Parts: sequence; C-alpha cells; structure tokens
Amino acid sequence: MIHELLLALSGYPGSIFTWNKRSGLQVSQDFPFLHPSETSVLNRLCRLGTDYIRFTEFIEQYTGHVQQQQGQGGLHGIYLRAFCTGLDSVLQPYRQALLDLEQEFLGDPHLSISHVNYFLDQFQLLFPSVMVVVEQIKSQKIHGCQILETVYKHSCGGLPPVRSALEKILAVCHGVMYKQLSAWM
Amino acid sequence: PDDRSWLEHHVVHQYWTARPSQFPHSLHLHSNLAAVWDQHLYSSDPLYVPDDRVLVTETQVIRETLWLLSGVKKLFIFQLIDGKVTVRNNIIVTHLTHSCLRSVLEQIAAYGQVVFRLQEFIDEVMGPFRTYQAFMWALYKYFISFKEELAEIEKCIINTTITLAIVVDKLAPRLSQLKVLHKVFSTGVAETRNVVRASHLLNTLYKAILEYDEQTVSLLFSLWVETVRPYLQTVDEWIVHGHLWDGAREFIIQRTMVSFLKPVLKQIIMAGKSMQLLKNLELDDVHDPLLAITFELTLRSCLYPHIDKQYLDCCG
Amino acid sequence: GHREEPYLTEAGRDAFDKFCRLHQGELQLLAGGVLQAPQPVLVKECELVKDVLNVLIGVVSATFSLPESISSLLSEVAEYGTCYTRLSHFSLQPKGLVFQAFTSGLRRYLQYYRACVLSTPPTLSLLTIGFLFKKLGRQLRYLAELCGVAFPTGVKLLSYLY
Repeated sequence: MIHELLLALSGYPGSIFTWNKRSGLQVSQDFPFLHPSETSVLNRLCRLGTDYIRFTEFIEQYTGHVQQQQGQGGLHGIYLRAFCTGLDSVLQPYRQALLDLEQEFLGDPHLSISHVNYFLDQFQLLFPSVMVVVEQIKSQKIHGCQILETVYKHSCGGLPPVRSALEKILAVCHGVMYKQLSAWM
Repeated sequence: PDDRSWLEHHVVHQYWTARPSQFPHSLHLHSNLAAVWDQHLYSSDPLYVPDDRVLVTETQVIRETLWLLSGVKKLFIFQLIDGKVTVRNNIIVTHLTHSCLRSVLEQIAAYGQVVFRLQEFIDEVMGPFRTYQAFMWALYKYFISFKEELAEIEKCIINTTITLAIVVDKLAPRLSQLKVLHKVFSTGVAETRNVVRASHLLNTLYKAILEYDEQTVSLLFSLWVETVRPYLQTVDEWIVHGHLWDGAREFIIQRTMVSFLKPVLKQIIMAGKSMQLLKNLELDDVHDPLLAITFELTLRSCLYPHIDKQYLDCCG
Repeated sequence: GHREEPYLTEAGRDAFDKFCRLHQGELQLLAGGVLQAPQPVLVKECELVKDVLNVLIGVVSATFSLPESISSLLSEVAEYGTCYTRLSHFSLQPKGLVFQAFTSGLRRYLQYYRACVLSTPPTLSLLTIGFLFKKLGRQLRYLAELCGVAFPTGVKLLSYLY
C-alpha cells in the first residue's frame, strides 16, 4: 500500500489506485482491514498524481508527434511545443521529491503516510495553481503570441513559488519569439 | 485463520470491526478502574442493558487524535454533527471512568475544530483576490511546522511510554497559539465589495498587534507580514510605473479606509500621480530587510523615511 | 510492552508484500477462481533492475515474446529496447550514397544509446530508471516516426531533412 502509492504517483497506476480517464485514480474500496483515517490522506495525495499524469500526457502529446508536415497554432504551432518544453523542467522537483521518498522508505519502513503528506504539501497549493493556465490555453484555443499573456497575467500575482515556476516557462516561450526576431531584424 | 490471524497479529484493525478487542492486563483497580465502575453499576441495579463501549486501547486513541489534530479530516472515531467534531461514546481503555474521558476528549476536540475550520477555509480555495492566497500561505507556513511535531510523536507511540497527560502538556505551547486564531478568524469569516472585504480583514490584524503592544506576538507578526504583501507591491507600483492598476479596486485606495498607511497616504497619492505627468512628456525588498534590524508603532515610522525620500524625489 | 504492531500507514517491504498478496487473493476469490495472475515478483528488485538494463542494450529477456504495479513501469521501459532493435536491423547494411551516410549517422546515435546504459550506473532504484530514460527513451522513439519503421530515399530524403 505504501510503495504502491509512490508508483501510482509517478505515473504508474497500480491495481489499488485504478486509473480511469473520466475520474483519475480511485481506491479499490472499503475492506475490513482498512478504514477512512489512512484512506483520506491517500486520496488527498492522489489528487496531485491525477494532475501529474495529465501533465505528462499533454507534454508528450504535443511535443514529438510529427516530422512537421495550415493555420494551426493550437493542435500544432511552435508556441505550444515551447510551452510543453517549459512545463516538464518546471515539473522536475516533483520527480526529485518522489525519488527522495523511496530512499526514506528504504531507510526505515515504519514511516507514516502523514510523513509523506507534510513533505509534499509544499506542492499541494502550487499544483492546482498552474493547472488553470494550461486549461485556459486548451479550452479557449489560445495560440501564437496569446499564450504569453495567458501565463503573464497570472505571473503578476502574490505567491512566490507560482511566480518563479511560471517564470521559467515564460522564458522558454519567449525564447522562440527571440529566435525569430534575432534573424528577422 | 491464515489471513485473519496474521492480520490480528500485525495489523491493529480489530477494535472497530468484527470481534471487538479485549485487553488483558495487570488487573486490580489501579488500571482496572473501568471494570470496577461497571461492576459497581451492575451491583447498583440499572437494571439491564449494559453501556455499549467497544474497548479501544489508549495509545491508539492518541494516534487517532493526532491525525485529527494535524489537519487531515474524515476519521471514523469522532463523528461530525454539522462539520463539527464531537466525542464518540464507545471509547474506554481499562480506567478513566468514562465521564472525565468524555470531557477531556471534548476539550481537545474543541481545539481540533479551530484548525478544522482553517483547513476548511483553505479547502474551498482549491475547490483574483490575491490577499486570500497570501493569507492561506501564511496559515500553511504555520501549519506544516505544527504538523511536523505531531507526526514525529506518532512514531514515538511505538517507542518509552506515551499517555494523555503527557501529550496535553507537550502540546501546551500550541494550544495556546490556537485560541487566538479562533478569535481573529471569527471576525475574518463574518462579513460584498472587494474593497471593504480587504480593508476589514487587514484591519483585524492591524488591531490585534497593537492589542498586546512571547509566542503569540510572533504568531500575529508572522501572519501580518505574509498578508500585507499585495498592498506593498501596489504601493510601489503606483509610484515607479507612473500609473495605478488594480484588480477591480482590489487595492483599498481608490482614485475601504484603513489607518495602516494613513500617516503617509497623502505623500503616496501626491507621488503616484506626479510620476504620471513625468512620463507624459523596490520597497518590498526594503521592507523585508527592515524586520531584521515598538512593533508596528515605532517600527512602521521607520519605514516612512524611505518612502518619503522617494516622494521627495518624484515631486522634485 | 507489546509494540503497537504495524499499521497501514506503517511498515512496508514485508507488510507491503503481505498486502499485495492478500489483495490478489481477494480478486481471485471475487471472480470464482477463473482469474489467473503471473508470478507476483519477477524476481526481485535489484536483479530485475539489472535485467531491464540489459533490455536497453538490445537483447530483450526471455520473459518477453513478440507487487503487481511493476507491469505499468515495466511496459514503458520494456518498449524502448524493442524499438532500439527496430532501428538497428534497419541499420545493418555495410541505394543512395547519401542514404548510406544517413544510415551511419543513425549509428552515431544508436551507439550513444548503447553506451549510456551500463557504463553509468552501479545500481539505481526502479523508479530512477523510468524517470531517467524518459528524456532519452522518448527521444529514441522519435526516430521511429522519422524512419519508415516506397519510403523516400536519396536526394528526396536528403532534401526533406534539409
């Protein structure tokens, strides 16, 4: 149940947390050896893994799916690929954290699930926060330069980790514009 | 057998599912007090239908409490009544007379409601204003340090001996600091416009620091600085960028009136506008080192030379 | 004393194995005895890690033919070697002269992919593999879309790549 959660969380959903796409991860259900006290902590941790699997799926989906042949900048288009490029390297500390968790579980196996929860709760706010930006881009068919303002309006807020995390992505998608401007000028 | 017995050994899950647990111990009155009290009742002729208590051990009840107290919700013991934790009445260990028990768990449950409501405030933020987010971020920075100690205690239940009278005294410097939040937040949860909703919230904190002008004051101070962060950004931005830009009058100044910046507000407006007429032809990174080198009284009057000199620069 | 005795939030590596064994037994009962599972461990962790490192060389193990969550990690890292082989046999020649230069240029990357595995790791954890060979293994799979595995060749292929 312990190791299984880490494997599910990295993007390998187990036979305990069964991945559907209309509902994400789901526990197998009430059994007489389990009761809600651990269950709720597990569910709260499973939220972040739902989001993470969606992220990896989208980044994979829009980078490396054509040998590059219209008017499309949202099913295709260099800016979308630039966002997908930024997003995974911003997601690097999550992977680093999961890697850490396996080592701590190896050192002493009796460590609690709340032990996992408090370490991962620096991410518990930031992971809903970055989701609305990608959701905006996907839903409203935001393409070309318009992606920059979509990220930029939420990189003028009042939470430091959200600001830095979005800042790295905006550097990348600035980079494609700079590469075109550096020759055209 | 073969799975149920091996479970019964390793896993604890039997005092709240089928075959309620029976605890053999040292007997004779010094910790056999519950059974003596039951026999006393039975001699005293109720007479029939004994009191339903399912017999959970104590050290466990400590674990379930610490889980509830840390801030994760939805445990089977301690039912809700409207979202409020209340004591469950099947608990008995082998003593504690079941009445002092029902009071002491109620007291700690009352402290659990205080943190429950704050986590509820936050849980409805994950399913803009930008002051609410800074508020929640302050609460969390406190919360994680609180949860860490409890989480450490949970290992040490397996380890020594741990009992109620120890964990109550050990959590004394926290249960002091929770009571103030129950009063501060109770006016921060009681209210429409984003400018009165911001001023009324800032004003509670600004009042609470001058109220006691030492663990509570560090609490009020560190929640103070982490929530005035939007305002300071806007205060600098009106000056140096020569324009005002708000959410929807999300800034309490309008081109709704706290006294927090009143002794310099004129100098703010007369600088912010005067830059705009220059264009037509970092104060936060000062404030955060200011805390390193009276609180919100003389200290705030030492912030003001730095912004006064800047106004002087602009108008000149 | 008697030690509070491992909880679900608690102990792993033995209770974890016990738990997964029990859940598999639960599934087996809940069907009627008509669901059949393979071996629950294969065969260990570190031995399995060295086996999957050998899969990246280009030799797939004899457990493949053309815990239980191990399958989900395992398929993703397993398919990398099977497409590496699907590049190497379409690089076996000693026509298009520029096409032959193109094939040796493909070997310039395939040798790098064979060199990075088992010249770096002493031993790594199981999840380190799936994270580490993500930026590289997906990049390896990108080249299969490039190749046919007709198929334009010669100046036609050279000019498209230009």
